[PDB]
Amino acid sequence: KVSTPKVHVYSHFPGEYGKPNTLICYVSSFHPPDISIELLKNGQVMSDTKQTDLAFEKGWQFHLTKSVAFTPEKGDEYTCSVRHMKETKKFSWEPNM
Repeated sequence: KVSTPKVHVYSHFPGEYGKPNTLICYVSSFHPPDISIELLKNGQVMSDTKQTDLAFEKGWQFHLTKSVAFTPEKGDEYTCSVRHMKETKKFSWEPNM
């Protein structure tokens, strides 16, 4: 009956400090299909994020993507927050710059 989300946080391009990029949180393979996602910078919810309409594939797979334009700088922390089944989990963007 229930499946926990598989979550990935990543940039579109290789991160380089001071360079404009896109931050992406991809969420997949969860049951039930009620979910919520936020992108966070330095612990505040980011504005101007974009979310895809929930996608359903092959009679079993749900997926959702949340994205935002960003520019990484030293000491900043970026996280994706995912709530499913009453639990919120946080996933950090961990590049090696």
